[PDB]
Amino acid sequence: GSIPYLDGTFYLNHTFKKVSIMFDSSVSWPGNDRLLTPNEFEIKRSVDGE
Amino acid sequence: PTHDVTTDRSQRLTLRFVPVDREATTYLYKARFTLAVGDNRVLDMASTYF
Amino acid sequence: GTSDNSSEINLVQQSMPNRPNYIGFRDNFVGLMYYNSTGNMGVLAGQASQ
Repeated sequence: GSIPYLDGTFYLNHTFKKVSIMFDSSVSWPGNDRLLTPNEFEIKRSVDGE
Repeated sequence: PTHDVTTDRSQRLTLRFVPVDREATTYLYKARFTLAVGDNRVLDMASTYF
Repeated sequence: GTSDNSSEINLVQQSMPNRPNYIGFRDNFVGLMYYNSTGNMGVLAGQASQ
């Protein structure tokens, strides 16, 4: 069947939750306080969100 | 551009504001907030939403 | 026997006391207020900047 790797037919990017970036274990790259969540990127906050 | 486009200090990008006072009539809801545009930053009113 | 209606056999009846069971709050009230849970955290934001 179709190979998402090399023809651009991705369909599983809806199963990510949180992406965390750290430069040599320093403060996270996304910035100082650029995000509503304190120190990471939040996706698919599905379980519960106030 | 690199020189003077965006800050390097700590700043949020999205701010939530809880109502200072609220009035729930039988057919109304009167919520009153206090926008706080701190110094050295400008807010475009099109971004705000309830 | 099996039935509990009064009878000569049912006169023989030995009953140990119920097993003791204490109920009360936990120490230092643990578990009474949500802690270190991302679902419902709790805040101490300043009024102005929120």
